[PDB]
Amino acid sequence: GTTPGELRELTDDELKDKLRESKEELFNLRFQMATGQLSNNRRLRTVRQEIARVYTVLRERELG
RNA sequence: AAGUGUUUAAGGGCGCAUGGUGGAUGCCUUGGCACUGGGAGCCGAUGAAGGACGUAGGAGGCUGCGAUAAGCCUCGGGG
Ligand SMILES: [Mg+2]
Ligand SMILES: [Mg+2]
Repeated sequence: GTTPGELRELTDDELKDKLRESKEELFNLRFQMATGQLSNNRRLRTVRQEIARVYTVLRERELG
């Protein structure tokens, strides 16, 4: 979704913000496709991408 | 008057020519068997071997995967 060049140089409050918005987008998109109004898959995949990498970066900077 | 004498096939048998089931035979392998030369010779509470369930816009099965569910990141080969 967004480049690691920006992602690694951006800060704690902002990855918290994209964390909450990405959970919110997972919520919305998964359940419009659940309702049956949505068509394609790559949206859930890329929001999955975002949540996975933000959680990884969270624990990375927590440990380091 | 007289005696002499083939003449039919319900079916059947035998050959001939055509067919019908049944898939041996000939030719093949994506499969198995037995060895040679090397590598690794263990896997698990930082949770194994094997499973259940789920996961695809689609109804099931194989395979991959695990509410982040036929996958994701960073790194490099390829078009
Ligand atoms: Mg399966
Ligand atoms: Mg590369």
